[PDB]
Amino acid sequence: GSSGSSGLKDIETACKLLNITADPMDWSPSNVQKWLLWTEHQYRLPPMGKAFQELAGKELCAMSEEQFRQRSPLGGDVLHAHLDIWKSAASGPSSG
Repeated sequence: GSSGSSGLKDIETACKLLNITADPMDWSPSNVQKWLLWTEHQYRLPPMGKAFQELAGKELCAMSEEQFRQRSPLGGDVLHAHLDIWKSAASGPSSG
């Protein structure tokens, strides 16, 4: 039903206090900001919300590591990284 294959089990836990969707490509309207300030505080990253303020769930996932670094040098890789886990789980458990 709701739960699928191991891995995202930890993702949902991050969407509970954020009230967002496990799927990063669905982050809207400005859910991205939530997924940002979340890990941003767990990795001590700078304020990206302003750089991604225009970016959305789809975009973020549609972007590339380098891209995430083009807006956030101190982080970048961090975003595209902590995100992979989401997008990966959102892209179906086996096929998607």
